[PDB]
This record gives sequence, C-alpha cells and structure tokens, in this order.
Amino acid sequence: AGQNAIVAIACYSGYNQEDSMIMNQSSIDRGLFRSLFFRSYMDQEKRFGISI
Amino acid sequence: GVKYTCGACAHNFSLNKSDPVRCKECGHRVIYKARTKRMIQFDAR
Amino acid sequence: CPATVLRQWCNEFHRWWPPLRVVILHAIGESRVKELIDSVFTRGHVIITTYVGLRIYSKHLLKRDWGYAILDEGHKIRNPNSDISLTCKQLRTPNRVILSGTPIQNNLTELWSLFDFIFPGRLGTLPVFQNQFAIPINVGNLQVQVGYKCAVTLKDLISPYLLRRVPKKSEMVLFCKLTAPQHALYEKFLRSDELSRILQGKRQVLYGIDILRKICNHPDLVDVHAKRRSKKDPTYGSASKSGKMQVVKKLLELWKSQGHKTLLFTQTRQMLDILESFLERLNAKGAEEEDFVPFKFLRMDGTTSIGVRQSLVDV
Ligand SMILES: [Zn+2]
Repeated sequence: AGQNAIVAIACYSGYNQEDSMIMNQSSIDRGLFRSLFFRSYMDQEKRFGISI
Repeated sequence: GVKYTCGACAHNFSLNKSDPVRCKECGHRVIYKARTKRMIQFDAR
Repeated sequence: CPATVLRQWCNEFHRWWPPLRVVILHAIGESRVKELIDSVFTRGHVIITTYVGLRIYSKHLLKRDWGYAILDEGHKIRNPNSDISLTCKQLRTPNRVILSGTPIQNNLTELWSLFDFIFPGRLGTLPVFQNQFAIPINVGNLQVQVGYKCAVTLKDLISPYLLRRVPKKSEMVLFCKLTAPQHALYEKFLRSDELSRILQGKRQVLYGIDILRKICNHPDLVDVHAKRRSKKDPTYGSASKSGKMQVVKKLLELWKSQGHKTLLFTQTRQMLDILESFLERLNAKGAEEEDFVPFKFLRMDGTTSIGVRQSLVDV
C-alpha cells in the first residue's frame, strides 16, 4: 500500500506551507499514484402485486 | 445484436425478453452481457 | 331467465300460446322504457327479464303490483345477504316459483334463502333456521334420533314447497404423485411467512389454496413472469414436470389412434396456455413423422363472444 517516491526538504515554492505538498508533474504524467476506481450500481425488478 | 456470454463455460449467446436468466447450454444463471465490439478511443496520457 | 335463453323463453310463448303477449326487459320487448311501460300492464301480459337487467329499470318495475312470478335461476340466489335479495324478494306477490333442479349444492342456508322467496317463512327467521338444526345435522348416537326427528319435521315442512324428480359410466380416478421439482416448490411455499400471515387474518385462505393448486397443475404456473412468457416462450409449457403429463400423454394417445372423441377439462385459462403449448408440440411431433393424425384442439372461455357458442359446440 503505497509507493516509494522522491522527496526533498526545503522551502522553495512557498506553497509547501500549512499541510500542502509540491509535486513533480513528470512522475504524475508517467503515472505515479495513478489508480483505478470501480463503482457497482445494483438494480432489480420488483413485484407490486403477484403479476404486477 | 445484444450478445451475452456465460459465466466460466465460455458459452456465447443472446437472450431476449422472453426467457429467464439462464445460460442456455450450461444452465448457468450467472450470465454476463457480452462486451461491445465497438471501438473506444483513448488519449494515452 | 338467463341471457342465453331470452329468445327461447319468448319462443314458447309465441308457439304454444300466441294469445299471451310478451315483453322482454330491453330496448324493445330513458323515456322509451316509460312508453314501453304505457299499457304494459293492461295490454302487456307477460314481462321477461334477464337476471342482470332488473337493476337497469327497477325504478318503474318493483313499484306496481304483480301477479304470477317465475324465476328460472336456482344457483344465482343461493344464500341470503346479496344483491339477489336486494332485487328479487322485494316483489309484491304470493305467487313465487323457481325453476331449477339444483337449488341445494352448498349448504342449507341456501335452502332457507330459497324458501324465503317462495314462502314468507313457514319455518322461521335465519337465526331460528340456524339454531333449529344447522349444527345437529353437521355434527350428526347423541345426535341421530333427535336430529332424525328435527330433520323429518323440516322435510315435511318444506316438501310441499319444492318438487323432486330424478348409457353407463366409468369413474376411474388416478392418484399421481408430486414430482421432485414439484415437491421442492411444495416445501418451499409450505414453509414461508405468507402462509402464516394468511392464517392469522390479514389475508384470506382463498389466495393460498389458489397458489398451491397453481403448482399442482404444473410447476411453471407459480412464476412471476406468467403473462410475459405464456404465449411467447416455447418452454413455458414443457412436459413430465407437472406429474400429470404422462397420464395425459398416454391416456390421450390411447384414444388418438383409437378415434375416441374425448373431453379435456380445466378451470383456469392460464393452464389452458400450458395444455395448448403441450398439444401444439404434440401436433408438431405427429406431423413431422407419419402414420398419425392432427390433434385438432380448441379452447372456449369468457374471452370469446356469446355469438360463437353453439357453433363450436356443434363443430
Ligand atoms: Zn453456460
């Protein structure tokens, strides 16, 4: 669960403040932490009466 | 047109709205709508 | 009289006694029926009515006095407390005659209600009629002798109020068994919440014995898609699953080659679909091979028209 990615420590962009991180776009383009999500919708016919 | 495929018996077929959910040869009630042969285009990025 | 004998009833008037005038209760024999009423009592002699048609013109029929009364219907009166008593027993005439050889088929309550129409109660009220001999007859020594006298009293009380007059036949009853798929569906429905729910009182037992007869005719009738596959799915019928196809196939084919005009009898038009798919498949099998003859069936029901009747009855 997770990936081994490269991190450096500094204050370069000023955006790293306050629980924010700065990301390499090249790794994202190559697919670092790309993932697949799947959602199952369940549906069914119902019986209002016996034949309805 | 609307093709259907069996569970694991690999039976390929097509139900209509006249029959219950039942793989016609294997007698398997877990059937699956066969995928569309139609092309899907991607962006590769 | 019923609507199947309306013209018949006018016919014997015309042929036996032309002097008797006659008028049926229809458009001929809202004002038009009132001009029909004009001189239907002086000029008009006998008025005919269908036993559905009285409550179409009852506003101007039950009011004036009447003479002799004939009702050719002894199974659409039965027990009291119905629209029957509402439009019938309010007539004003001692003369009251019912023409039916099957008045007693369900219970003596029907007997009391039929005796009410003719006589004003030579026996007693409905509570009196019940408390007199209802239970003793059913339960029944300790019953017989006292019951014997209490019943012969009734027989002598009502006997001069209703007349009584009466090749070979073979009655073979076959006792077939429930098949394994039938026994499975029988136990499944047997142990379910709906049966107890019916028993306690929220529903009626009439809807729980109609579905357990629905499975005995054949397994494929307790399906929720009944209408959706009745006449458009040639597997809905099937054979040998009902527990009765084999004693149907064999028994009917023993007459098919023997040339015996036979009667197939059902009660539901839903099972007719299954027995009709079955016989069409029998026809297909016979026609594909040789030395056979088409089965040639037909189905008649309320869906058809009153006009057809005799025609098929004749063909
Ligand atoms: Zn299969």
